[PDB]
Amino acid sequence: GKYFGTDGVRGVANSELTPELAFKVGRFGGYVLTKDKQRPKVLIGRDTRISGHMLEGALVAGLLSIGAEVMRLGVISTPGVSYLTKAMDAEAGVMISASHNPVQDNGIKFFGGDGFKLSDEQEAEIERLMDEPEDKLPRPVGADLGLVNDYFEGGQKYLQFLKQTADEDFTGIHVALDCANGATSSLATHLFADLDADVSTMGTSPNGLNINDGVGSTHPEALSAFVKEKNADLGLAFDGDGDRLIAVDEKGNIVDGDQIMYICSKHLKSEGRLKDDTVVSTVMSNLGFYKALEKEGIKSVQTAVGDRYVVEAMKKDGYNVGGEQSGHLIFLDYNTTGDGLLSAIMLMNTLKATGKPLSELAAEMQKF
Amino acid sequence: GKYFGTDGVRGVANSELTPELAFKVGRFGGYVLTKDKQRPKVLIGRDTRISGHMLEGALVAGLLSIGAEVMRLGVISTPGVSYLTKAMDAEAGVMISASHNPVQDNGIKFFGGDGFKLSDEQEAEIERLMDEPEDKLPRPVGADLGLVNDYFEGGQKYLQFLKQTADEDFTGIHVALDCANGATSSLATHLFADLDADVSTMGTSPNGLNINDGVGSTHPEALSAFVKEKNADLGLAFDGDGDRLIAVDEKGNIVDGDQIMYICSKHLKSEGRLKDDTVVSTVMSNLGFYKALEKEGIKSVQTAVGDRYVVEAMKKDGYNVGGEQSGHLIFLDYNTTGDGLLSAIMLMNTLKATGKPLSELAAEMQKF
Amino acid sequence: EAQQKTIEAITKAINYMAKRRIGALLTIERDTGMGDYIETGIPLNAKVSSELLINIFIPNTPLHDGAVIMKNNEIAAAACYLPLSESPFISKELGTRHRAAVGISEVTDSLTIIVSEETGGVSVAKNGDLHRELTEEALKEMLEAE
Amino acid sequence: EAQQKTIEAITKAINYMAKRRIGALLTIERDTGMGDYIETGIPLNAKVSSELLINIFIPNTPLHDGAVIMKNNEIAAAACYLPLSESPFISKELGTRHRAAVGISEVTDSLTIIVSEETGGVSVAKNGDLHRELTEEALKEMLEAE
Repeated sequence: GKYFGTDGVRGVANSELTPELAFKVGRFGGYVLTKDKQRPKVLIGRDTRISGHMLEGALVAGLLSIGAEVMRLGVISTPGVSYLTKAMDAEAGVMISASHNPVQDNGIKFFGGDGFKLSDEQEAEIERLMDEPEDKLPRPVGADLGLVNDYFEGGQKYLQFLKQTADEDFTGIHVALDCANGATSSLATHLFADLDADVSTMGTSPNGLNINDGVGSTHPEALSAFVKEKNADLGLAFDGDGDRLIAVDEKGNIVDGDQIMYICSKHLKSEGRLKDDTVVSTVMSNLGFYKALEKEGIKSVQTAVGDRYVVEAMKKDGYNVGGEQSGHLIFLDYNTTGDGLLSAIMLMNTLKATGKPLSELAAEMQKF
Repeated sequence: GKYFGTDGVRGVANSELTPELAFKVGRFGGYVLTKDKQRPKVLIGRDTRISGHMLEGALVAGLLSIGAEVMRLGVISTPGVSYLTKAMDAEAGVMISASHNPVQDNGIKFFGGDGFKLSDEQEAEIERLMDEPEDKLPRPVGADLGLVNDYFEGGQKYLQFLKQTADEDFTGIHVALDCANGATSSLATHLFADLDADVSTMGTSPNGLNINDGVGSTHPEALSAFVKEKNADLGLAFDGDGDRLIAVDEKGNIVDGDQIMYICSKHLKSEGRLKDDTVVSTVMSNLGFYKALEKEGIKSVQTAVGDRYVVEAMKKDGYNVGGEQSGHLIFLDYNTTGDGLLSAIMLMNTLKATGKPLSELAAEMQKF
Repeated sequence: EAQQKTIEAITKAINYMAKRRIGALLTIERDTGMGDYIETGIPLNAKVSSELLINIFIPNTPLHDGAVIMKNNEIAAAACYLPLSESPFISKELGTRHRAAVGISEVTDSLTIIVSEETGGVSVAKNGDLHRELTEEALKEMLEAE
Repeated sequence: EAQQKTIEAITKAINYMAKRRIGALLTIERDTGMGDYIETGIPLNAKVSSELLINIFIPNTPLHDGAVIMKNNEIAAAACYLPLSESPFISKELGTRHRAAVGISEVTDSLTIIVSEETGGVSVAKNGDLHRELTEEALKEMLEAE
């Protein structure tokens, strides 16, 4: 039928997104991606949803049944998957998460060898085999079975990668972190701590049931209070899978995705790194966003909502920066999808490089 | 239909024992055991079989889909399962292994809260539900879902239980080990080395593909020549899951289940711990085994082939010792099914308490 | 302040072992300087993290056989030996570690947690009074007091 | 001086593991400051003792999964993560932890000791050169130079 929506397959876990389905997914999809070498290499990550253990097990079961070599990542942000699947020449990757949705909902996402969403042609063949009521696919036996070697260490190869994308270390900057009790919990805290930043944490205590509960990129009022409480220079708010980012300035005010798109792409033009000095965005982007873009000599391309069209824009013409008012910011110089922490480090680069506090940089664009 | 034979459900992995079936086992087998509390405690252990990972995933996906609390054990012998299930008051345990069979075969086996095979009443209902083509069993959602917390340290728990059963450490004894490249590999080598003994390892190098390949209790010939090679005092040959024991004496001769049973039950009657001075065995045992029993004044009772009957007779009458020719031996003072290392510990108790070489202790039994 | 960490790690360490029935003997120093009881166990001086505690009480190791001592917010020493108490109010069928936990609070202003290696129930020992079968919130409320 | 202890602590700890076939991995900083590899494990800052190093690697625990780091005569951190080397001189027999031991001596003036969880063979890695199947005196002499 229609299994692959925008953010892959979704449904509340067990009752809708069943483990039986999640097995059909990796057994049929692994076959779709097995067509090259008889031993593909799919690596699998997940957030902290307590249903994430159910589907991960059921997923890997399918992958092992068509001979695919499976590397378990464990808990890692969706941007980490995309970075690893591409930086390991692995044939695909899977992220069991349902970004910012309640703990009860979960979802399977698919990336290709390059780190983008699977070709619509492959997703088609996946639902094709899900419609035939006869599991007539090959069933390897003995040595021909799949193979699983855990790679829980990918957490820090993705961490090492973000470390270098810090133009320098953020010494003398106090930041308050809300990671939505999600994948970014243990990752983000080490990152800014080893970057010698004064880190102050909240929502960094996940337990498979509290994810995206009054915290994260959708519920910013907790951080906002917190940032003023500890008088931290800023607040960063990732979401459950770490692809969005919502900032909170020292006054406590919110800094949505348009404003962060402005702050970073403005600072990028000052380093000659903004390709052709243009930024892709969405219809959802506020009017004053585009008003202060021209004030800085930055052109703009508008696309429809959904980051499959913002990425398609940055694809055909080689643009550097795109994103949404949601906070989902893509920096195609470093990663292939929306990255919360990469978005966060670019913001920290602007904060350290100009000395200015975040309220001031965000006041250049006037919201309508 | 007929899923549950003697050693539970078995078949060659992926082809017969499909991951689809192992999921249906843990979902219905979990619901039968769920009749008491709403969150039962099912642990799970496996041998080194490459199929073991794929099955372990499909099973746990079923266990979390009815709300059962799962504790994965990694690689541990079927004795360790039985010991832990009862020692942690868990409602059941699971073993993914197919003992001494070739590598391409695997199986699922079940144990009750007491540490014995699931009652044939429960196994009936499990099979009853595998025939209704409607999955009308509940589908818990949200926090009602299953939970998972690994217990890979359960190894040394059972290992701590084995260490105490040594009358003393075996200082001054050179012992060779044949682990069949199975669940006993990482376990046994810790055991006797912590008990201060000269250890010589073979078949202690599994790779998910080399289980019971020219090694183990079923092919002791490799250990026969290795014992003479390192001129060991004896050699122990566990099988895949670590439930049988086949000893080899310093002469290189094989020492089967009936010679082990005699050697140990005589030492126990000496220590008086032999209950009622009787032993249980199967029709398969050798005639002279009974003649040598008579010569030491040890009564005996006989039962059918297969160990679910060896355990049935020790049960009603309260008997201490019982085994098979297979090297499958049960000490009901200590464990509830056949332990290979625990039989080995009792044999070393004999060798140290008496000081005789193993060839001499075995000669008391004259095979016809 | 620095009291929310090290308390978080203790609760996560205790809830870990109580689900797995690993014998756990944990003494925390308060006013009674227990210097004479630290020198009987393996010196550590290690900063407290939930992972180090779980590794200390593992079934058979050199360090499991005893108690973990908690001066400052550091792990002073491990495998330390405490006095038994022989008070009649110890239900027999347990003890060994339970006897040595109430026995070290009889002498000191300290606070001792235990996880019974037979059942997994979390105990606590202050001034010679033992409280069996503590809940999770109960241990946190209790520790937040310290 | 203070060097005989902490070396006597390592030897008796490694010989502990070699008899039992437990995979170990211990790196000894000298001149190359390994800060960017100590902030990757579970920090401890503990005092070196035989029994503590034993508990660190026990077949499967939190702290087992990685590499012990030794700055000063202190256990700087555990569960540390090292870069692999992808050198063709690593016998394809082994790897994972031997692949990182040589991989961390390629960048640093450090010294790594390895216990192979397949055989029990003590190895050692300094400036990209690894040496398999080392003896007890041959581990004692190698460490007396440091």
